[PDB]
Amino acid sequence: DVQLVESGGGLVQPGGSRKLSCSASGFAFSSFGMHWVRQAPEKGLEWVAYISSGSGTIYYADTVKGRFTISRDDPKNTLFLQMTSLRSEDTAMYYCVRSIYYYGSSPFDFWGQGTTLTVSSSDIVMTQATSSVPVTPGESVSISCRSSKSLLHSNGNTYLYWFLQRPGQSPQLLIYRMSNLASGVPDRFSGSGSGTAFTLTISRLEAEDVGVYYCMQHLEYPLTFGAGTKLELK
Amino acid sequence: SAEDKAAVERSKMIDRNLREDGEKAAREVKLLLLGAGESGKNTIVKQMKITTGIVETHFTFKDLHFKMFDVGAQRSERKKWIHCFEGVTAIIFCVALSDYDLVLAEDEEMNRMHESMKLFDSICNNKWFTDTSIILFLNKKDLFEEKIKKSPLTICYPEYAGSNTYEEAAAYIQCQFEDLNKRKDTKEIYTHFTCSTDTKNVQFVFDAVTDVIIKNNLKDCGLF
Amino acid sequence: SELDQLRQEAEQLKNQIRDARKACADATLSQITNNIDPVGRIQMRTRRTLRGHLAKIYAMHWGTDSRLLVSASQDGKLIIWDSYTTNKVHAIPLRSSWVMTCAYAPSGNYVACGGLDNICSIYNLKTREGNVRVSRELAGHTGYLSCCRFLDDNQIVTSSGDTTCALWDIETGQQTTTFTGHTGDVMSLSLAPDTRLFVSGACDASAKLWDVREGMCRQTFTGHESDINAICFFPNGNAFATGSDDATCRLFDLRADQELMTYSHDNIICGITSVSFSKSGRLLLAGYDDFNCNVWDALKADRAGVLAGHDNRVSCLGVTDDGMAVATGSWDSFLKIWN
Amino acid sequence: QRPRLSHKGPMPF
Amino acid sequence: CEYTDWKSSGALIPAIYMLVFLLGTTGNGLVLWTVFRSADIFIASLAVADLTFVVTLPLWATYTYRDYDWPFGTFFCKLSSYLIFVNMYASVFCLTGLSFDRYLAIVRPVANARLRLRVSGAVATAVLWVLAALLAMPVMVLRTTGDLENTTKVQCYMDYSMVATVSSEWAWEVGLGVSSTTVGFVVPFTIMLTCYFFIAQTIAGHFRKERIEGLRKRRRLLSIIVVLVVTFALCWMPYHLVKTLYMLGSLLHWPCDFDLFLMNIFPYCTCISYVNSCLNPFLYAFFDPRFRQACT
Amino acid sequence: ALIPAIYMLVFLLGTTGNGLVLWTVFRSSSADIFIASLAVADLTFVVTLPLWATYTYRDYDWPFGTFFCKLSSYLIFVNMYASVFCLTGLSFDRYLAIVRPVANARLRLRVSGAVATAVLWVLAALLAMPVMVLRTTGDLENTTKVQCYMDYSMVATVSSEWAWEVGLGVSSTTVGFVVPFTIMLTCYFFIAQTIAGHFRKERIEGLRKRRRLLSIIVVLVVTFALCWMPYHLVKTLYMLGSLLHWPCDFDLFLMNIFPYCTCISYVNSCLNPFLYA
Amino acid sequence: SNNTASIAQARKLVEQLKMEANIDRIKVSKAAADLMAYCEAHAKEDPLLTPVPASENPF
Repeated sequence: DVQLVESGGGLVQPGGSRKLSCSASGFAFSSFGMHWVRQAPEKGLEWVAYISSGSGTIYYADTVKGRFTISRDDPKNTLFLQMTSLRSEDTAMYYCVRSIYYYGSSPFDFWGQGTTLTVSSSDIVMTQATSSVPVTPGESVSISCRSSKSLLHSNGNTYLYWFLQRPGQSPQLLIYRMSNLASGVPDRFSGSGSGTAFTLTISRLEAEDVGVYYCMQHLEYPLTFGAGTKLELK
Repeated sequence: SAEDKAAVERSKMIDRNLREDGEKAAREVKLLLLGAGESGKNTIVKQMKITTGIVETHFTFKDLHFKMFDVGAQRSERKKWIHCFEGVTAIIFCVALSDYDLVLAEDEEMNRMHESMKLFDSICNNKWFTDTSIILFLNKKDLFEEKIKKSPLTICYPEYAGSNTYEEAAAYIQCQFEDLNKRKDTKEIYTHFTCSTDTKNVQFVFDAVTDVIIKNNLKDCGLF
Repeated sequence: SELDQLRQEAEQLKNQIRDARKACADATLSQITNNIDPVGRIQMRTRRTLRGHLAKIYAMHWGTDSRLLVSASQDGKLIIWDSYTTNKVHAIPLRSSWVMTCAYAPSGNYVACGGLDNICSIYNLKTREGNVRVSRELAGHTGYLSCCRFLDDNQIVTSSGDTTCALWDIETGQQTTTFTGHTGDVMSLSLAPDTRLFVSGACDASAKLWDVREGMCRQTFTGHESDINAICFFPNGNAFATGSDDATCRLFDLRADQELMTYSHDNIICGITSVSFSKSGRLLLAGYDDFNCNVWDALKADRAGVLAGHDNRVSCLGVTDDGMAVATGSWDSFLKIWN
Repeated sequence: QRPRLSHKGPMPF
Repeated sequence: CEYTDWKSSGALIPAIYMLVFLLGTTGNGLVLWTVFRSADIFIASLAVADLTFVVTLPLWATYTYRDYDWPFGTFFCKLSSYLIFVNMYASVFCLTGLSFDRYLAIVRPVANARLRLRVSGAVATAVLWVLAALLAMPVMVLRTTGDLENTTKVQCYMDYSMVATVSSEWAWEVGLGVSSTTVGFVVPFTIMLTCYFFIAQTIAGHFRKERIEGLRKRRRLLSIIVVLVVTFALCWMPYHLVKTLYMLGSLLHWPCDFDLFLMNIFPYCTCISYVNSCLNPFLYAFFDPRFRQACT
Repeated sequence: ALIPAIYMLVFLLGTTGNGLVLWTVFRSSSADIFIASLAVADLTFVVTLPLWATYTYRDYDWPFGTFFCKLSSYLIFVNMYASVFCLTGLSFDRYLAIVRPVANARLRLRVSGAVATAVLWVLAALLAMPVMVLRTTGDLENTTKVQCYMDYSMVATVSSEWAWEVGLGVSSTTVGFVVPFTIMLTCYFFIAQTIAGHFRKERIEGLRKRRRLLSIIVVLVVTFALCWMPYHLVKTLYMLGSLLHWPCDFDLFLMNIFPYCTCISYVNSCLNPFLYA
Repeated sequence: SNNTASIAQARKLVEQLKMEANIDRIKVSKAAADLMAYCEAHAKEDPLLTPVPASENPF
């Protein structure tokens, strides 16, 4: 399958080094590009690093540009996240995802289970002013997202990525271009955003729809997230 | 865009993959099998190995890989797919000599030799094979030389066919085969009387392929 | 015996058929549109060139989106081309290195592959596993496959060298309809715009109309000389272009089942390898085996334009649904996407 | 006998 | 004993320098222009090498005709000497590489296919040009100008004491000539000899056909191999051998008549080497039937 | 030593560009041949520019010999000659295309681009034949520097030598700058006349394809004027002040400004590839 | 047998060609009239016929 068994973490002291070698069940792991996305318990999702297919291009967050180094093992189908230095702010929930890229591609489709790092206690701004709001089912709830730079490129596509994850689970991809639905999602979900304004309409609210929502931008390599908006069924 | 650069990287990976695969195909030695009759072609193809229209027989012998193509079971127009085999390095033609006094056993008007010469010169002067050598295999030579003493080769064609001796009969059939080609300056055939010695047929195929490759290099180089 | 008199009855009914032919045929497409809208010269430009393939290229088909492109060559490759940005999408390894047909599913998720193995192989482009994996291995033809046009999402019709144009189904790999009747091997296949009919091109030099299902010959279309190498269909109407070795890309009507006129030229002595109608069917783009491609006025013949420049024989030609481009998959291992 | 061959022609050897 | 006058030479050798100038420039343009319109990369490199080996000759023609005046520049002495030396080295090494590729392809069908692939046309040409530049840079750095016999007119001479031992410039010039021999004639012609012998015996073994076409093949190919080897020999043996012979002349002290003959003969063997470089396109690259048909 | 620096500045800039344009234009199969010819004329300049850089380095000193500076002066004249007639010929093509695009084809049919460049180049060589033959090296005023100055008094007696000098200078300035700049200025006057007629496409953005070729040649000709007009004008003012009595204080300015004007005039030899690219 | 196969072929030929006879044929002039009518109706949006905006073309 594409089950990404995260392996590593632990109660590591600051400044240490840990191996986060998530395993891939086998989906041409060489073909798929890998990401690393962190999430502190009291914060939202945050992108960490990215390697393309066959260790082509490697990108790191400016916060972890030299502290973290990531590498892959295509024959074994694993990606190795090394932490040269560790800090209190590195305490986060590390989910690694799969992302292939072509015309019909659907990047960030599957996010791994993730592993806890209990260490210690200029770009596009994804505001996502929506917060945790109690909503009864059946309502056409809408989650608004905004960006500083217009996501529309010369290709005619806006790199908006909507995500959903119930508290304690791993996100799934809902819409990957503000307009095209992913797999495993009903037709109710739809971004229908503008060049700089973004939304997400849910015609029939459900317990599965109960959960925080995050919008992503992919125009630039440093990826930005909003603050989750749990849609509690109350 | 970031996704655009990632797509370009994926295309670069695809390009290098197809490049290495095409390089692999270059070292491949691809031969084509034309059995005029389903009598000795099976025996000789078994010798060189040890309802699709084409069967791909692949094997190796002394570090040279041969990809044999069997088109005996086509049952369709030849010229519609014959241009697909323009780039073959060699053509392995298989024909038995144990065919006279049967006269196709179904038609009774033309011999297996007559049909075989029709097929052979059609291949030889064919436009798509204007420079491809032919590996000529004479199958069932043992039975031919066994029965040639009791019945001379004068039966297959009324023209004088030499004496009853197997040597004269083989010389006449070999000449009647080679003279059909009209481009002996560019293509030359490799006559061989196929026998029960399987390995010797494979090494004869190796000598033929080495010959065609070395003159290919001859014209490829500054000379020729 | 009696076969002689039965064939005499067949000859007399054929004579009645030709009497109806001549009675209904009083004018020609030229006799109607003598000098209507002279196209002139619309010689387009080699906008893009794709050079992934490294061998003899035989087939290519545009997608429904009018952007993605598929092509099959002698090497076991079925690369999906992104024409707009000249990118590689999916290089598909192919068991049969002797493919002469490939088609893109209108849904945009499947590609068929025929060739010399008598097998129409279908691959799943959109895979949750991430790699193009073969979905079906349709077989049953006693001859080489020549065309594999996707009739619908699951049902697929195909043409083989066994003189039969079978109809298949991805959902259950069984033979829905044989569509027998052809005397020579069938070379090409073009679906109707509504896909309730389709025509076939054979080596007997006679196009033949069939139903989508439960059908035999509705209309017989003779008049050619050598053999129907390729065939097309009008974008919307009762017409289809017929390419042949005899250098005539003539077309026949369906509601009148008559010959209209021949796209014959004095200089051209070679054959027609591929034909795909232009948008609205005003033009007639024709492939040629003289390393050249030219387009004709579909209602006035003549030289509407010249698309030449390919090194080797033009093997496949396809026109986008949007009509904004024309791809020429000649035997030389490049795909030049003309305007 | 004195000429070191580096004259006349181009080559100095 | 000197006696270096030979009146008849004074107007003939510059004239020979002039008529080998036209054929070399025009002949190389003919082959080069067709390449613009593997072994072919070597053909282009060799044509370029011989062309720019010949172009800078009339500067020396003036030098010879006007009695060692040398007006055609001051550091153009260095420029012309460098171009001619590096391009003679490049021509020799191009012959080496082209015969080497031919040897691979002919004697081993696919056994040396990997060797052919690694040699290629770009990598081998690049490395041979780099070696030629490395072997001809001293010509640039030491080709001094002016002071004909340290007086009178301007001469393009060599100061071997600048970078080598000051006491013995003769030793350095001996060593430079010995290296030039053993690197541009001795070993490369060995490569031609062995590779071409292997090619010829490959013909003798595989091309053993008693047909009329077969005997024609034997005659034509065997003749072309022997002619290539023989022309490189006939055009580089006298020139290099006479350098070596006069070098022993500075040492062994042959009777005057011998060194008189060497002095009266050196310009002529230089001329024959240059003219064979000029005709090398026709005999080697333009000899190719297909390339010649393309030219035609 | 700014003038030697200006000479050598152009050599590095021009050689990298002009060769790139010439190869790029050659691989890119009327207008194409002329821009290549304008390119190929310019590499004939940078090949001799480092020599001229040493010429004016110490004091007009060139020891490389009589023949070498004969050929280099032939080149230094023929490049800017062939440049002005190349500009003029493709300007013919272009303006006639602007006024009558149909009638542009027959001019190309009447005179093909390749044959036009051929006659242009032979004419430039013929007109530079005198500037070739005269310049012979010598020690002017018994100077160690060896300069091949304009040696007029060969062709004519010493008494008429100055008359021949002024005649050659005026005629060369005319047939190099005045005559061809004037004919292309009339070409652009015609172009403006039809541009005035065609106000619909007068917009720069609304006529990009046609305008750019016109814009490329506008930026070419404005640069050519801004560089050669100084040198040409000062060279004219030289014999103007010699025959007709302008004050000497004026004349001394040209003697100080001609090396700066001549070197700036040679800058265009490097600008053309930059403008084309 | 071969005779039975020939009989079956004759049967299929006669019935197929009678079906061909049953086909109603409309006038060729009307067919070509519909042809040109469709062509003039859909001639505008054809880039091959009339060069569409030279900026909207992705190629």
